[PDB]
Amino acid sequence: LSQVQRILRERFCRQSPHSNLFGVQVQYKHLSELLKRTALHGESNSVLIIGPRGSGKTMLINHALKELMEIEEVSENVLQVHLNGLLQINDKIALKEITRQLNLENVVGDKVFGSFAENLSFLLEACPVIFILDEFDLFAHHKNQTLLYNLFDISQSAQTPIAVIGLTCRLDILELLEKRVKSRFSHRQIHLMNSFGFPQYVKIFKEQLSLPAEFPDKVFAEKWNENVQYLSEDRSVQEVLQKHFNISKNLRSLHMLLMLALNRVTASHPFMTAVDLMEASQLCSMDSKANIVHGLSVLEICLIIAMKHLNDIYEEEPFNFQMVYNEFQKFVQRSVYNFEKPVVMKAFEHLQQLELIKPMERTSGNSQREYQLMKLLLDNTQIMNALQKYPNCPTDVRQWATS
Amino acid sequence: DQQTLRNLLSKVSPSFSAELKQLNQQYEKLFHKWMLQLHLGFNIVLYGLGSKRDLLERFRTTMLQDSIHVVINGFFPGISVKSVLNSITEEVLDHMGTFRSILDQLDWIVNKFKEDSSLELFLLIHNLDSQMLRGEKSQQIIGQLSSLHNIYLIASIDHLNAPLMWDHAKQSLFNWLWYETTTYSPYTEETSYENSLLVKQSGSLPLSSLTHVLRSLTPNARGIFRLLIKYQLDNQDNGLSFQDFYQQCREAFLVNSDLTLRAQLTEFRDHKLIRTKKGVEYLLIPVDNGTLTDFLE
Amino acid sequence: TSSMSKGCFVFKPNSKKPIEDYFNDSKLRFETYQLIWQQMKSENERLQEELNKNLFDNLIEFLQKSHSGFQKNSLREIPTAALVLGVNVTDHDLTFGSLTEALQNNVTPYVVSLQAKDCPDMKHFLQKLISQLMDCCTHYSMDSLSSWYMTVTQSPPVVVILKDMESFATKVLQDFIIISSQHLHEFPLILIFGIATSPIIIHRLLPHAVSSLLCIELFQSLSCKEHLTTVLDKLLLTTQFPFKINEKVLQVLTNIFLYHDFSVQNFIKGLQLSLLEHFYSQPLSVLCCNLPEAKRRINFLSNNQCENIRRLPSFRRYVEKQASEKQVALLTNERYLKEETQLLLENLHVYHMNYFLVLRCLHKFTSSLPKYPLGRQIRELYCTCLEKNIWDSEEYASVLQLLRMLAKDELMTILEKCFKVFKSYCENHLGSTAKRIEEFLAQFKFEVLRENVVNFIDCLVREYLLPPETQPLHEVVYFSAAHALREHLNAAPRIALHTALNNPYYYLKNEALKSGCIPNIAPDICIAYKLHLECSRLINLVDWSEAFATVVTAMNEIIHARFIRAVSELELLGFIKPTTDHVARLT
Amino acid sequence: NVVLCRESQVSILQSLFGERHHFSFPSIFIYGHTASGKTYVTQTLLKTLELPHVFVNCVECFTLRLLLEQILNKLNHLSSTEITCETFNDFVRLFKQVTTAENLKDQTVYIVLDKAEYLRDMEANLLPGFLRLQELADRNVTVLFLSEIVWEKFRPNTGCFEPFVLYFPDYSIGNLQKILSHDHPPEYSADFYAAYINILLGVFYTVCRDLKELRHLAVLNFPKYCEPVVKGEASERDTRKLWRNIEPHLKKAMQTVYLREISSSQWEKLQKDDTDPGQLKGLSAHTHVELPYYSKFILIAAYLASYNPARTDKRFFLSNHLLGPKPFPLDRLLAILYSIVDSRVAPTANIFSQITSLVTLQLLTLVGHDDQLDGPKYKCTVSLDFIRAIARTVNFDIIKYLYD
Ligand SMILES: Nc1ncnc2c1ncn2[C@@H]1O[C@H](COP(=O)(O)OP(=O)(O)OP(=O)(O)O)[C@@H](O)[C@H]1O
Ligand SMILES: Nc1ncnc2c1ncn2[C@@H]1O[C@H](COP(=O)(O)OP(=O)(O)OP(=O)(O)O)[C@@H](O)[C@H]1O
Ligand SMILES: [Mg+2]
Ligand SMILES: [Mg+2]
Repeated sequence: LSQVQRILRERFCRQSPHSNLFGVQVQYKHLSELLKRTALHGESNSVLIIGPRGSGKTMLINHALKELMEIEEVSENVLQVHLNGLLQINDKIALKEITRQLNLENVVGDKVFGSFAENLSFLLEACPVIFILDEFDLFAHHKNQTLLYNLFDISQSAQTPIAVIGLTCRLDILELLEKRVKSRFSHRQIHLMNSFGFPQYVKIFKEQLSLPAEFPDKVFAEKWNENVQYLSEDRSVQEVLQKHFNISKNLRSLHMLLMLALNRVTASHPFMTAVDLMEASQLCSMDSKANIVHGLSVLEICLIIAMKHLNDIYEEEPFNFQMVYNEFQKFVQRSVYNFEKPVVMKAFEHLQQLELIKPMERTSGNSQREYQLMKLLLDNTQIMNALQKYPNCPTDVRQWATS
Repeated sequence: DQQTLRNLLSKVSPSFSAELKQLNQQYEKLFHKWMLQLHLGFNIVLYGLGSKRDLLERFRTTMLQDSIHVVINGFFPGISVKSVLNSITEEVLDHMGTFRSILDQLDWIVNKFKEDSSLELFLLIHNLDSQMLRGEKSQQIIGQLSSLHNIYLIASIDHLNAPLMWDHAKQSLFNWLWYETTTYSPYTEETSYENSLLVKQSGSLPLSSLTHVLRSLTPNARGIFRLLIKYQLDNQDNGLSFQDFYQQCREAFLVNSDLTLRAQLTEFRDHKLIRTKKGVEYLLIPVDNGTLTDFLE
Repeated sequence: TSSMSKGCFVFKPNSKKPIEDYFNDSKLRFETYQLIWQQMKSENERLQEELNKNLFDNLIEFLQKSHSGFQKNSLREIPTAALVLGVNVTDHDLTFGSLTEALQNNVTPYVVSLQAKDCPDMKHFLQKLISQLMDCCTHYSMDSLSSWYMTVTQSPPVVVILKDMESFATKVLQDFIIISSQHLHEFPLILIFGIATSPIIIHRLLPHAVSSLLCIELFQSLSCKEHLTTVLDKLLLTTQFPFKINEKVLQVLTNIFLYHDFSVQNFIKGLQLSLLEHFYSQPLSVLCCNLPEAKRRINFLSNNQCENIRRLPSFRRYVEKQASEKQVALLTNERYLKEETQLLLENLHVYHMNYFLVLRCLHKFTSSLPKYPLGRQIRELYCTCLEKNIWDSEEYASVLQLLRMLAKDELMTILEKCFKVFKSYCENHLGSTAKRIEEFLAQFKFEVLRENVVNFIDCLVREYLLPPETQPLHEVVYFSAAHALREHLNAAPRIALHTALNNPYYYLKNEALKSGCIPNIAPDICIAYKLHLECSRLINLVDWSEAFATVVTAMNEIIHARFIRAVSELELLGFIKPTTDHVARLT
Repeated sequence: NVVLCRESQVSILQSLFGERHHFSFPSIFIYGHTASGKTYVTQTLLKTLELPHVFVNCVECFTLRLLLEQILNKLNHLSSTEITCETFNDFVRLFKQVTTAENLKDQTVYIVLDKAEYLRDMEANLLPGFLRLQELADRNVTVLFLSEIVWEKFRPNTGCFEPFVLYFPDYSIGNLQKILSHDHPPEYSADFYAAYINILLGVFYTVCRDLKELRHLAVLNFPKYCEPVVKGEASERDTRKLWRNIEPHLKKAMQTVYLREISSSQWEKLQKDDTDPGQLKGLSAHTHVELPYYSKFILIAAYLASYNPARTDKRFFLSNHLLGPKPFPLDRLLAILYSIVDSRVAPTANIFSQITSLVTLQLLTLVGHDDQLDGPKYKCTVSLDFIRAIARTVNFDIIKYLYD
């Protein structure tokens, strides 16, 4: 009925736990081994889960921590400290957050501490502790990298079992760390490159749309799963998936496409079709700057054609309003499109407002609003395509632009 | 040559020795007329050829005996209007606290001294147009202090194009009376033989000059300058524009808006930390890359 | 004790405990100065109030109509007046002060004014604005402005006056307009711009997408030259104020005004400095006040003051007249001298009043004549006739010959103006001309009627427009120190360096110059400047050092070290710059 | 409140919102042009559906503290005082503390952020923090962004959680005529006002496609359009005579009231008295500035210096206007000033105060950001006819001396 909407909206909108991994089994076996070694035995480990954006890092660490925390022995003892690099941008905020996460707001009686090191040592003093330093590459931008130095230094066998799990998107995170924290770092890394060929991607597509086995009505479920099996083995759906595979390869963009297909199944239309996936692919793949030049009026289109004619002579030397207006006045002489300078200036400001033209000076004051050196931000082929899709371009303007 | 040798080798005897003494004895007559016109609202600027330091130091010992006065030496390289306003706040009014901005410290020092008009103060600026006290901001601060009824200012200018500093609003604020005093005393105190091609600098570019001017800077400004150092060290294998640098500060969590970065850059321009080699603009540091890598300890 | 690694020192008197002393009959000469100067200041600000009322009426009408539009509505386009003040920045503030009063009488209690220097960003702008609104009746936001307005009127518009329009940052101004346009139903805002040059600054400072949110109507302020003409008709060309200005000092002040900067306030500064220098010197200026009380002060004098009277040049030329009997009586007897000075001071006062009343009628004649060969303003006519005999010149002959061709139709209105100016001030000692103008006016062949009134005005201008130097005791109320005044007001520092290096003989007078000046010239700087002069934008330190040493000696260690001092000193004064050296700025 | 020509966008948005207890996209990025109903359709749709929402304008919130406190306080008025947070970490905790109320705990709480492009110039952590807020707080929250800028410019350098970008396409000519002709004045026919909008869009569409500006010009010129019908000159039926009247008046209105040289109120007050054209000068054509004598000569010397090449100085006194002004040092200004004026000039302090006073106004501009006091560099920033008028006033011929 509408339970399909609830379940698949929890699958795609937010990242809810779903049953099966996709080609990252070795990385999960490694990381589960590290965390079980830290949780049961007295070992301290540092890892860095390096991967592209939207390639399974947060999912894998949450799944590993859940599967570990199912054990009754670990659950009564272990403490989890979640830190996010976006939220905590100072040493004060980070240390206050660690204190609040460990629920030690009554062990400390607001006693000032000499250093961050002594404060962190006293908090760890007063039971293994697991850290998860999400957005790790933002923690590197601290003025003096005290948080990483102290965490890594304590993880060098200070008789407190601590696992520091960094999650970063940058593929050169190791070259940002300063010499100290790099030297304290235990050189163990887990890559998560989203490497799978196209048939595996099609198998992922046909499995995500499938419902779980548990559903209060099963006869609708088996029909829907048979429908998904039909959609997977169809040419036009495979053309859409081959077009989306060549760009992203990550499951988040596929989730967005699947949601836009899913959204338009009504009570009148209870089954998916290939037309839904084609129009969802059309919604995902729109070009932005072509839409912007689609919006523009005729007078601003004539200005853009004059800027293109200036770039095809001066070869990317910058321009001002006077040269553009001079070229446009060369066009309008040899009557319908004759306008005075303030109307053309009112048109020229609106291009700067849309960011199609940017000034190359970054002025502190003002430079007369004409005689200001500027740059177009479109290629020539973008302009030609955009004029091709323009609704009703007047014939003389098109003949001027083409020649 | 050496700076120590030149300071020891000044055993010269000027040719006109009595006529210069007669000249400097004529300007001691005018002091009473200068004391009248300060009390009526005017302010006095002294321009000439010699060094007016001795004349103003004769003025202070002759006239300003029973009055509070602040003696400001413009020639000392480590000075700004922040130092002067801190001096008046801590050592005259005795607030001895902390203010968020220098503009608000100006408003506090202006709403006191207006409440009690019995309190009086003199300023004696030995050189008003030295490199630190130039600029629209510093002259605006000094002009707003000078235009009150309880603060009197007397100054001396040396540079050739000095009246280019003040416009019609600043000339309204200061209200000058221009008095010419052309002594011939040498600038033995004013000039220091540094950045001079002929004499050795006792180290042309020591890192101590960088370290001392970075001790006055706020720590976040030290970070905004430290990032520029790190970007400088990797183009030694063959200029940074404002846009790229503003981006690099923005993801380093050091500036909010570009105006804060620009105002911070003016401080480095005054301290000579940065020189903008405009091509489209670019930013560069004059201190050499080897010495710059020798700064990171 | 004044030189240390500390930047600046604070010297107080520790455990320690007037103006007339610096002036040092200095006391009574100082009281007269304070009296006259506060009267001139009060009359200037009263004139400032009365001058600009005509535009304040239109501005108050525009604000009442605009807030009536808000009373219709509660879409709205932020009512704005682009008030075009002049380039004379120095005297804008008084105008805004007057305007801040005028609106506050009629339109609204809530008027605030913002200087551009106090608001670099949008936080400081709102902090200053909310502080001034809370003042007249902790992290402030725009919603706080609307909450304050809703609480305090538990009706009138809130008006802000942007003082100097050029020097706001662009971003603060656009953000304020965009934010304020959304909340016009809660916060009724009226903007007034202090435009200084031209309305086009709005287009330079606001794009078309923000200025379309404003409805702007232009206004004016009165031009500078009529404000100067009004303060000179009242503060100088009158007899209510005793102190007067010599013609050459007037030329100095109206050449600082007309060439360098339009500013009435600078002209008033010049009059204050003239008054102070006239009262500081001339101890006989004790007799410069309201003529009645001056005669009281004449009796209570000393012998030395009578000696100063006797030594005065104009009184010396007066006692040269009738040398036989009254001369020895005045030189021997102090009492006869005292009474004679009373008589001469009375004659000076009546000379002044007759002179100004004749001068206004001569101006009423020249006003009609469009050629204006003697000047269109009253002040330049006063300046051109004050030093030179007006009748003796060819200039008056030219204006007379152009005057004869005038017909009766304009000329009856001219005698109407002359009768008006005679009627405006009573108690004149000019009764005969006052009743002759009346008979010439209102007559019921025209040419013989016109020739007599022209010869009549010639008789008046010859009789009473004599220059003030041809009067006894003019020196007591006249100030002629134009050169020292000019060097105080406009001093050129870079012409007093060029005559202290090239010509050191002017200050050191010990035969140190012949025209090559001399080898034993003023210490170490003039040789460096003279040898520096010869290049073409190219100086080598080694060659310049050799050229210096080949003339100073006519050991080498002290010669070269003195050259180090000379090069560093000309670098301090800014003549040369580091870069062998190869720069000469003064080229 | 009616929504016309926007059926498809409303259908997509209403379907994406779903039922109340269901989840939705973490963030949506609506973009488009200047008047495409970005604010109108979103506010109307959210208000009619009766969903809880918080409408926040970013141009008002110029500080982190103001934006975060404004969102928190508008959420706290919807629960069933004056909570203050100064950091974004405090905002996440207080948002998890506020939304636990029973009104908001099941539904989808919407936070609309109008004018999102100013959010680009605030703190760096703010925009990826809002794009991921449903993950950070775990509280069923959706954050719309309404902007004019494409999403390409918004991307941070590392990357962020991608929002579903939605495009609001512009009104065409038929859509514009359907929007404008809806709220016809009731005294006249609907067809009459439709024909009026047709003759308006015939002459104003090539210049302007903005709905607000065209609507304001359809409000101003309408009483002049129905002037022949009230004086019995032509009936309501005959559109051709009415169009023949209204075409020259609209062509006059394009030059003056459209550019706001003539204000709207003054345009109405002229048009009621049949005196609109050429009677008011406007904000332009007031290029007359009353200057002192040496300010006039300094200003024309700076202009004549800044638009000549330095090679020709001996040829005149003793690459075009297209490129613009070229900066010059102080020394060349003083040399041309002494050569150009017949009277002998001393270099008094007031002349240097004048040179920096024109810089204090916007008649010159100092380009040198080096040591300003030793050799400043200046640049002239006034147009050609302003200098030609000044040179007319002091009777100097500026045209002969210019190189071009
Ligand atoms: N290798 C994989 N196996 C199974 N699911 C995956 C895999 N990669 C991505 N996904 C799915 O794609 C979505 C990616 O979201 P996820 O929370 O993993 O992003 P992330 O990369 O961990 O976080 P961020 O992008 O902020 O660094 C999740 O729903 C996850 O289930
Ligand atoms: N589809 C429509 N139907 C009816 N009226 C509309 C429509 N679109 C816009 N309008 C009218 O246009 C006016 C302005 O629209 P709106 O301000 O929402 O545009 P916008 O694109 O949000 O502007 P901005 O981009 O400046 O926020 C509204 O008052 C509304 O009445
Ligand atoms: Mg993640
Ligand atoms: Mg918007």
